[PDB]
Amino acid sequence: NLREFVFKNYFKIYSKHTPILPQGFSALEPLVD
Amino acid sequence: VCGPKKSTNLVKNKCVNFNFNGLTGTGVLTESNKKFLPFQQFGRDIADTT
Repeated sequence: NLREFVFKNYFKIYSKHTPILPQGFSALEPLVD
Repeated sequence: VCGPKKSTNLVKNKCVNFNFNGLTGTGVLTESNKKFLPFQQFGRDIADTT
């Protein structure tokens, strides 16, 4: 399992979960504010 | 955080004056086939308008 997160500043969390650091492209989406 | 306003019903396929959470304008409201994501509220055109 590949899990990607963005933790940035208030604080916001973006993430993506895909099956399988591997090369490839996708965009993470906001889940938690 | 919205003001003390009474909401009403939505009229489709006609020219209307709309207000969505304070966002206003004039246009015809029809069913969309846009694939909105769970976190998205509205979309925009190239002119940066709704």
